[PDB]
Amino acid sequence: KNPKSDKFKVKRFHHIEFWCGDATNVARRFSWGLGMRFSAKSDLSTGNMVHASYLLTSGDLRFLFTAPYSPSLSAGEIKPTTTASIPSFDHGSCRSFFSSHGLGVRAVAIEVEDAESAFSISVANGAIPSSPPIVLNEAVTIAEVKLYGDVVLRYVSYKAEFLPGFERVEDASSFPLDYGIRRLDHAVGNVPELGPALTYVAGFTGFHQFAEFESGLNWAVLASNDEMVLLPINEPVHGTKRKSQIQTYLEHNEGAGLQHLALMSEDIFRTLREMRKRSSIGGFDFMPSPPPTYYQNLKKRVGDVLSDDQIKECEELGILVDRDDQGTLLQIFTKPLGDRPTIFIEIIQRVGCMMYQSGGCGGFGKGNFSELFKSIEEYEKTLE
Amino acid sequence: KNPKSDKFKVKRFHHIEFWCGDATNVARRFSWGLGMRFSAKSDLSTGNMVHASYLLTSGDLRFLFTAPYSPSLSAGEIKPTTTASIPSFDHGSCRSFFSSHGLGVRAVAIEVEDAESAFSISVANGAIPSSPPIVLNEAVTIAEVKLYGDVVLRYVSYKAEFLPGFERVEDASSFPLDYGIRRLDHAVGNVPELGPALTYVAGFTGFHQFAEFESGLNWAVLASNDEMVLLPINEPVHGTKRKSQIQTYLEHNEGAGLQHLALMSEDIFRTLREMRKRSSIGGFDFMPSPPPTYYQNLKKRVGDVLSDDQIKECEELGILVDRDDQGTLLQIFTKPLGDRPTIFIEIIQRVGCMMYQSGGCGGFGKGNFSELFKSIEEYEKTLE
Ligand SMILES: O=C(O)Cc1ccc(O)cc1
Ligand SMILES: O=C(O)Cc1ccc(O)cc1
Ligand SMILES: [Co+2]
Ligand SMILES: [Co+2]
Repeated sequence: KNPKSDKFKVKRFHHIEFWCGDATNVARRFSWGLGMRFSAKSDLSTGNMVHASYLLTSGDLRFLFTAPYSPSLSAGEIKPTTTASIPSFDHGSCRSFFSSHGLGVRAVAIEVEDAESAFSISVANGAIPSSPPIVLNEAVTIAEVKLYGDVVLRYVSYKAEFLPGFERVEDASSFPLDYGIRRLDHAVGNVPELGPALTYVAGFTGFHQFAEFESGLNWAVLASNDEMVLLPINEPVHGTKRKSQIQTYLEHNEGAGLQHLALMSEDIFRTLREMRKRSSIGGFDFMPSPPPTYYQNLKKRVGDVLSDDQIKECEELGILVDRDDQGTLLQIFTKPLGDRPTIFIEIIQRVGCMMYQSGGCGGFGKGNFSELFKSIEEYEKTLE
Repeated sequence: KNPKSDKFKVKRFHHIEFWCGDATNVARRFSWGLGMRFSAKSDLSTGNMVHASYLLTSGDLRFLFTAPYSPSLSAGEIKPTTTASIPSFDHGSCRSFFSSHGLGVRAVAIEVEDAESAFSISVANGAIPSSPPIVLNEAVTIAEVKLYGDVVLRYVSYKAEFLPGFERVEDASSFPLDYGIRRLDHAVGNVPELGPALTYVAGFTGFHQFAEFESGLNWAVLASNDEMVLLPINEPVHGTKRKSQIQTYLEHNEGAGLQHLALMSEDIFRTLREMRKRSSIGGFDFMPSPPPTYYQNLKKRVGDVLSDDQIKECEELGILVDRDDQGTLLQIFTKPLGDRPTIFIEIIQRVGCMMYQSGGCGGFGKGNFSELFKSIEEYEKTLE
C-alpha cells in the first residue's frame, strides 16, 4: 500500500550533517574508519569566520562535519554580512546541541525540487520551522524544519559544487579512500512516544507508512513516494526484564535524536573486511558477532539466495541476514561512534526487488530479533 | 648558570591532558596519526558516570583525552560520592574551556615526590590554586595550580596503573602502534606578556631560566633542577610587517594557552616517514618543507654531525636542523591539530650532551629563524 501522498517532490537523501566540537578530528577519524574521501571544505582558509565545515563523500553518500569557531572572530558580522557558508548555523544552537547531546547528527538533508515550496507546504501542514528558506549565490536554496528532538529535516534544491562558498579540497590532502560504501539507505530516530512523532512527520511530509514483513521497542518507517527516502522511528517498551536500548539512548542523549545511519555498500563483504582491519587503528568497532548457531540456521532460511561459501564469509565477518517476501537484507552494526551509547552506524546490502532496485528491499531486519534469540538459546544447548 | 632552585622535588613530565568534546574520536585520530597505543580507560564501562577519559602511550609519553558526559548521569552524586576518576574534573569548567578554546591542553602534569607538599609550597609562593590535593585510593596524590590562561600545572605523586579507577584496555582493542615517539621533551605556552608570566611561574616553582645560544616573538624557557622539565613561554612582538603568529594564536584561542608539545623520537626519520604516510588518511599534516637552499647550506653548519646521506633524508622529510655549542637539534612542526590555528605538535631528536643525555641539548631552534630567512632569500636568487 503506497498512496504516493508526498506533499512536495522529494528526490533523494542529500547529506547528513554532524555537529561537533572539533570537526577536523571527527572528519579525519570517519574518513579513515569508513573509507570516505575529503571532497569539500568551508573554513578560515575559504573566508568562513563562523564555522569549520568539512565534507566527506563515498559514492553518493555525503557526511558533513561542522564545528563553531570563537564567536569573537565574526563579532562584527550580521546575518546580511555573514561569512558562514551554511546560513542556518548558529554558535549558540551548536554549542547547546553538542553540550546536550555530544557528537551527533544535526541535519538529515533531502534534495527536493523546490526548497522554498517544500518549506512552505511543510509548515502549512504542521512542521515546526527551524530556518527559513535562504538562496545561496542564486544557485541553491536551503531550508530547515524540526524533525525530532534537536534534529532538523533539511531541504536542498538546485536551480541547475556541494554548496556555494565550499571549495573542493586540494589533491594532495584528498586521498581516494573507498571501502565500497555508496549511499545512505535510511536514517533512524529514537523518540519517547512513537505515535505523536509519526503523526507529526507524516503530517507535514505526506510520507506513508512502509509495509514491513517481544523485546525492546516498537517502530515504524516513513517513506517518500518512490520509497527512496526512508525514515524509521523507534520508541522504547518499558516493563521488560532487559532495559530497553531505546530508553538508554534517550537517557544518554538527553532526549530524542538520531539513533543510527544505515549506509548501503555495493560489496558488503569488502566493506566489512576493510572496516574491521581498521577497528583498532583508529576506525570503528563492531557489535559482537552472533553465535555459529545463527550461521548454521542460515542454510534453511537463505540457502536459496546465498551459497555455503558466501554464508561462511558472513560468519567470519559477523554479518546478519534477514529476508521478507521480496528481498534479502545483509546487515551489521557498529558500536557507538562516540563517547556516549547513542549514535551508531549500520552497513547494509540489499538483494532482490529489481525493476534498478526498489527501496527497502528486504525490510529493515525485523525478523532478526526472533532468529538471534533462537540462536543464543540453541548455542547454549549446543554448549551443554 | 643552573642555580638548582626548585622549591620542591620535581621528577619528570608525567602526562598531558586534552579537554575534548568527544574524547573517543580525538583519541582514535591521535593514536593512528602519532602511533600511540590505547593503554588505559576510565568511562561508563568502568563505572565513571562523569567523564570519558582515554589514555594513549608511546614510550614514556602519555596523552590523556577527556570529555564530559551529560551531567544528568551523575546528578545524584556529590564530590564525596563521585564516580569520576579525575576528582578535579568539572562539567562546567570543561564545557567552558572547550567552547572558549576549542580542542586544547588542559593539564601539563609533572610527577613530583609529594603532590601535597608541591601544592602547598607553590601556593605559598604565589601560585593560584586550581584543585587542592586529593589522595586516590591511598595510592596517588593529585593537585593543580594555574599555569597560564586556563592551563593548569598538575602535580602527581605516587606512594609506590595510570591512576586509580582507570582500567588497562582489552588486548584486541589495543593495537601496538609505535612510530618511535618516546617522551615529552617540552611544552610551550603563548601569553600576551612574557615578563609577568615568567615571574609568576618561576616565582612559585623555583624553576630557572634556561641558557639559550628580528621577527615574530620573544621567548624564554623555564627549567627544573636537572632541566628535564622544560617550559618555554612566548609573547608576541607587534609592529612587524608580518602579523605575529603568537598574536594570531591569542586571538583564535581566546587568550593565553599551550601552543605546542615537543615530542622526542628515538628515530626521527622513521617517525616522520610513518606520520607522513598517514597525513592524508586520518593522521597529521606537516608545515611546508624549507627550500633546498636550506639543505644546501646544511653542509657547512652540521656537516660534522650528519652525513650527506643523512642530510638528504632531512631534505625529503622536511626536517629542520639547528645547533648550539653543546648539541644538535633535529625538528619539524605539524600543522594545527584541530580546527583552530592554535595547538600544534613538534617532533624532535637531540644529538650530543651525553653524560644519559642532558636536557635541552641543542636548544630549541632559535637559530632557525635566521637560517630560514637566508634560505628563502637565496632560493629566490637561485630561482632568478
Ligand atoms: O531497525 C530499526 O528500525 C531501528 C533499530 C534497530 C535495532 C535496534 O537494536 C534498535 C533500533
Ligand atoms: O620554540 C619556541 O620557543 C616556541 C615557538 C617556536 C616556533 C614558533 O613559530 C613560535 C613559537
Ligand atoms: Co536499520
Ligand atoms: Co619547540
